[PDB]
Amino acid sequence: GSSGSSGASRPHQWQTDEEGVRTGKCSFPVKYLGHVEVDESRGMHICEDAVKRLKATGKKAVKAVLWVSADGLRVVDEKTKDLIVDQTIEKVSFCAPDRNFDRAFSYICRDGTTRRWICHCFMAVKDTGERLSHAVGCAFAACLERKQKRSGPSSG
Repeated sequence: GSSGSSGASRPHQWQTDEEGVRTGKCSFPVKYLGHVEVDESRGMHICEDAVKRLKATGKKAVKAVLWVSADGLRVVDEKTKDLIVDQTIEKVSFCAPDRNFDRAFSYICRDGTTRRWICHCFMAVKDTGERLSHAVGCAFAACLERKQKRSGPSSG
C-alpha cells in the first residue's frame, strides 16, 4: 500500500484530472520543454514568453507523462515510468494557459537550487494547454483548499 498507478480511458476530460489530482491518477501525455528564468514571476503573458524562450533556445522536448497531484506535479519518463522531475504545487506561484501554439503550457515556480524564480513549460502530446491548466489549477485549488476555506458541501 503506497499509491500505485494505472492509466485507462475515461469519460470526463477535465474533471477526470480533478480526481487524479486527489485520488492519484491525473497524468497525461505531454512533452518536457524545460525550465526558463523569469523576472516578474507572475504574468499570463510570462508563461508564453517562456515557451518562446525555449522556442528560441533551439532545443527539443522529451516524451514523458505529466503527472498532476495536490503535492504538485511529477514528470515521469515514459521510458520506465521513472521520475524525470518532481515539482511541488507550493513553489508553483502562478500557472496560466497559452494562446498561440497548439498545446504549450507553462507555469512559474520558485527555483529550488539557486535563489530565484523559474518557469516550466510542457508541450502537450494530444491535448491542449488549457486542460493542463486545469490539472495544474486543480492541484493548486486542492492544495490551497487545505489552507483556504470551502463554502457549502461539494462532494459530487
